[PDB]
Amino acid sequence: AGLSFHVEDMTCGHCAGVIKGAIEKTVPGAAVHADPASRTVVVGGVSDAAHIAEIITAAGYTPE
Repeated sequence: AGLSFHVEDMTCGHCAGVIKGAIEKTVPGAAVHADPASRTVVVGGVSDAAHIAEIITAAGYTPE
């Protein structure tokens, strides 16, 4: 029961590693699970959504 982000234009298998590490590194404890197969990134527990959104955009994978 955390935050969910969905990106259609996200290249799969080349983003999950970046986004997962990027969020987890700055957000300790909270578990980050990125699934490029579903094109969805989920962060459990609690996290600043604004910071995650900057991370996803910074990785260059934003939705239409």
